[PDB]
Amino acid sequence: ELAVCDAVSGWVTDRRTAVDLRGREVEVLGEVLRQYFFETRCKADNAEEGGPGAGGGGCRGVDRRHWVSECKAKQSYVRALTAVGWRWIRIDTACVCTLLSRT
Amino acid sequence: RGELAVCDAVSGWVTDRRTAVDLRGREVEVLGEVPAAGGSPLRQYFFETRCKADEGGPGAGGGGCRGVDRRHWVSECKAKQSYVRALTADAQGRVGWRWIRIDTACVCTLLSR
Ligand SMILES: [Cl-]
Repeated sequence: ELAVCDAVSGWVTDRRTAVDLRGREVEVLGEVLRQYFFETRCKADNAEEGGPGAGGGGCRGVDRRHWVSECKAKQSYVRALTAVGWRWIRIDTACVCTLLSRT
Repeated sequence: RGELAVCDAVSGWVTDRRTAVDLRGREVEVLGEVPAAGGSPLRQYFFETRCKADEGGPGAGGGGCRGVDRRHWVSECKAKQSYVRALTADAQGRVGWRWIRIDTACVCTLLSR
């Protein structure tokens, strides 16, 4: 399905650091399986395509007549084996549109 | 200065998720408890973000989104999911780790035009 901010999703296999629930940087263990995270970010601009819905651009479909918008990454907490123990860490889970304005 | 979301969200620690959709589309059972994932035993819970359920205007779950140009676009605020590894079950109680789906955000979808 088509959205207002084009998302790009994947498996993060090399995350070694992350900011935890307290605002601090914690070491992310490389394995436990082997420790992965499912991450979601915004699409980056593409020179053949252009137009809206990308990474730090105006969101597809918003009315430019009344609004100024921006696709930005949204974060959530995932349980992670860190350093040693399970800690909640911030990972990118979506590209959401924000209306910062009132054109 | 006063940033508004296009779709309103509600986040929180879910401690009652008992079912989920796994990575391949199957519905599985999600356990409340995890016996030995760490060095120690622990309670299984998730950090989820889903749409707010609402007359009083748009930007609510199932509704049109805030700030979308209603002239050209049919839209809708819907939960969007990410995969997380979780202790689950399937056969008659055959437990194991599975990548499953959780609500990670409420996003504005563009249905047509
Ligand atoms: Cl959005």
